[PDB]
Amino acid sequence: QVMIERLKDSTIQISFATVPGRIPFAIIMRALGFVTDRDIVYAVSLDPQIQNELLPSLEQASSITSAEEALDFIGNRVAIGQKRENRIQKAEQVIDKY
Amino acid sequence: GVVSVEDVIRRISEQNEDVEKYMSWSKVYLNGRLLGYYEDGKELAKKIR
Amino acid sequence: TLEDITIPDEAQNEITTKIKEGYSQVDEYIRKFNEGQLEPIPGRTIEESLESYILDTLDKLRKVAGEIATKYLDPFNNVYIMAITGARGSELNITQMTALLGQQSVRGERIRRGYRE
Amino acid sequence: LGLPRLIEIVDARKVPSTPMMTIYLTDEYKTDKDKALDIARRIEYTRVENVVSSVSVDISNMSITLQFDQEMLKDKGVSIEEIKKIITKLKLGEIRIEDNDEYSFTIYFEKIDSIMALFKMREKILNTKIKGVKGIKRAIVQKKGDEYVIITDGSNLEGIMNVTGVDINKIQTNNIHEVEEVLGIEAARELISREI
Amino acid sequence: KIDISNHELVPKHEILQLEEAYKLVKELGIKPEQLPWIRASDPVAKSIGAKPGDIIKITRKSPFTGESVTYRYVITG
Amino acid sequence: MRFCPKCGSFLKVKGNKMVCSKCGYSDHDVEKVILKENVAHENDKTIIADGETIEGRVAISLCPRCGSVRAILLNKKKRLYRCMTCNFVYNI
Ligand SMILES: [Zn+2]
Ligand SMILES: [Zn+2]
Repeated sequence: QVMIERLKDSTIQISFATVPGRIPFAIIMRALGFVTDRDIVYAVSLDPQIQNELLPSLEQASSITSAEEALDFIGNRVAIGQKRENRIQKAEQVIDKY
Repeated sequence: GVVSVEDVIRRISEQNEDVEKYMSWSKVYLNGRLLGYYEDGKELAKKIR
Repeated sequence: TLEDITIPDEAQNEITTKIKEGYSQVDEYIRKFNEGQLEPIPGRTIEESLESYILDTLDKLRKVAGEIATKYLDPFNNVYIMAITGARGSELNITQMTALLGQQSVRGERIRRGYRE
Repeated sequence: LGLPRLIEIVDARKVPSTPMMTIYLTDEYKTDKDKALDIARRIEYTRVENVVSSVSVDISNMSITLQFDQEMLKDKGVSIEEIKKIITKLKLGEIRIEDNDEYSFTIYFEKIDSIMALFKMREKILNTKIKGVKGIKRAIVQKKGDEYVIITDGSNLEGIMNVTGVDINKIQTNNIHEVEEVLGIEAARELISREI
Repeated sequence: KIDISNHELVPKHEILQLEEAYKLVKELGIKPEQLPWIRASDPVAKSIGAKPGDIIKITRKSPFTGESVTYRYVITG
Repeated sequence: MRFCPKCGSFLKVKGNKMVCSKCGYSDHDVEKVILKENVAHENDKTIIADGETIEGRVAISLCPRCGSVRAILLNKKKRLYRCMTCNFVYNI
């Protein structure tokens, strides 16, 4: 089961089974190969009114700039307390199976 | 006649297609998964039937 | 017997005319709603007051039809005896068996859940 | 009502699920509709969002624009000047209000930086209390005989007892613990018997 | 702060003289603390100046006899 | 909403310019983005419960049992009402 929420902050958070917390929408989108903000925005919708509501979510993930950083962010939840080379592969093998 | 999502995005970005052109187009779903865009969805449904 | 709950043809004609009048009233309410000339009830939105008006009109229609059916029935048949003396049955049962069932409701509202609109 | 209410009564719940009061007025406020409406107006708890018709959040200059419903603003007896005064007293910081119309103004936030804090300020502003006694969610004026009575959706015995024009020897409540704390135990048991 | 003894839910409270309370407890065959209790901090107990060890005579309204008399014993708290 | 022609990130308004924080791009075009939310007060007015009909027999009256303000004036001479929520019959 995959659950998607919208909060009072106008931010979209993703939450599925094998991860304890809520992952921001743009962070989980960057781990799937959507690197730029334009790609995410135009993948969501073509309507300007619809895509103007993604601004709070984009800035929450302004720090993350590449797929590897997002995978590290996910692995920090999936496998905390180990080197920054098995976290990435653990996140990759969780996001591809569950 | 259904144009995929990636094709539409590439047409808008790589070419100079107007976004307002595809805002009047129908969305096509297959088993709950967005499949692409189509101009007049009513006659698409009619021809499928 | 089955003639204790059967009304003549003139009673049915009167009930039909009353039903037509009630439907005309409901149509007038709907037209006023469509033209923006319908006043709401305090604490409720429009399209929620229209439902209340329709329900009131239909309840009054059922009551009037029941009165007509009672008027054109024998006051000494066995169903009436069982009702007035308090053995079994009420006047709502006689109205539903002889005049009309009326409006069906689910949790106080008309039947709405189904397809789109 | 019914079995859940009876269980609430016999289990001695501190606060009911649906509190309620019946408020009687003095002889000079007794038979006037305008005075009863004024009392109901000044006892009902009102927030800022209860009189705002539209909220606009601007990212370019970090400004929040508020639009007010004229009919609601008149019904609550609230004016824009006191709303501005109330907002000025808030913790927001260094702000700047400018009128955009006769029923609008904008808070310009000459200091804030991000959008998260802008939104947090927006829901902080929209939840600010304007007037009313705490706990009173809705007040209804009812005509019983030749008298006008106020029916309340919340409960506050101490607060309502201090309001002008209230008959304090006839006030009713369904909260038995407030009645025990304010009036004593014999009143509490009389109320228990009445409720059952 | 506010006078509440005139409320319509509040029955009449009266402190009972020591001789009358003694006669009552003798003719009931009980100890004073076997009556229902009232706290010294009760809003109506303070209005009449009741101290622990007293017995309060309460007159309530009844639909069967009109007036009904009840006794409470003042405790500490 | 605008995006940087090189980095692809969104552009924010700073003064008369829209600046990309990651690459430092700038432009002469300014586009204003606002988020507008609407609040509806259709049923937020103050209720006055006098047993007077509005349309037909529909009156505004407080039910002693459940507390709804919808009633049907069954009879004017007796002031007889019926709640529309719980069918309770009462007198006001
Ligand atoms: Zn850039
Ligand atoms: Zn009711």
